[PDB]
Amino acid sequence: PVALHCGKLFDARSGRVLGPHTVVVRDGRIDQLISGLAAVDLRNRTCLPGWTDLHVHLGGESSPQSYSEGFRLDPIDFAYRSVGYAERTLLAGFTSVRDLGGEVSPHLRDAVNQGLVKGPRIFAAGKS
Amino acid sequence: PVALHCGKLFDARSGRVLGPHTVVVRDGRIDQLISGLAAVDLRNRTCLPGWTDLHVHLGGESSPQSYSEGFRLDPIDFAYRSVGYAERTLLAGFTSVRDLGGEVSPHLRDAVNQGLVKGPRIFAAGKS
Repeated sequence: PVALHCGKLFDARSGRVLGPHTVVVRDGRIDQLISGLAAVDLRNRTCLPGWTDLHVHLGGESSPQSYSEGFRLDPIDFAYRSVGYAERTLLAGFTSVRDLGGEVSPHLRDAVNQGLVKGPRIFAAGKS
Repeated sequence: PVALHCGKLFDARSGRVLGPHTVVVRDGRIDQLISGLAAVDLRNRTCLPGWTDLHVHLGGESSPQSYSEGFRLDPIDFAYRSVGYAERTLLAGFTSVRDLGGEVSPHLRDAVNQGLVKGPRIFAAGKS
C-alpha cells in the first residue's frame, strides 16, 4: 500500500497530459485516482504507464563474434547474459515485452515470474 | 633426354660448391656427371638438388577466418585451395614435402602422382 504523488499524469487513452494526481496501489492494482499510508514524492515528474516493446530478443545480442559463438557456446551462457539484458531492459522503463524468437526466453520468463531474477513481463514465442 | 650445362654445382654430400658440370637425364634419373641431345643453358647459375620440406600442411592456410570456416566449409573447397598451394610450393624449388596432418593431402598426393595437378612429391601422414 503506497500513495503516489506526481505533478503531471499522461492519460494514455486520451493522449493528453493532465495535472496533479494521487495514485493508490494495494494488492498490485490501481485502486484510486484522486485528482487535485506510504508516500512517494514525484511532484516534479510526469506520470506514465509502463512501456511495452513488442519486438525483442532477450536471449542474445549482436557482436562481431555472433556468427561463431553458436558452435562453441551453450544456452546456459546465453541465459547468464540474458540476466543482465533483462535487468537493463526493465530499468529503462519497459515493464513488458513480446519476445519473437529464441529458446532461452520461455525459461527467463519462468525465472522472472518466480522472482529469481529481475525483468519485465515476458510474452515469449519460442522457436520461430 | 636433356643435357644440363650449369656453371657451379653444389655437392650435397660434401657441402662444397664445385665448378662447371654437365648432367645428362634420361628416363627421369641422373645418368652422367661429366665434369669440365636437348640442351638447357644454365652456365650463369648454381646447380642444386631439389629441396625437401619435412613439415608442411598443404590442406589449408592460416587466416583471420580459420576458426569459423570449419563449421561452414567442406574438404572440397580446401582441395581447390590446395591446388594453388601445391603449385606455389613446387615453383619455389621444393620438389618433395612431408605432410604432417590433414585428410586432404593423401588425395592431393594421388592427384599429383596421376598428373592431374602440379605439385611436389608428397609423403602424407593422414590424420594425426
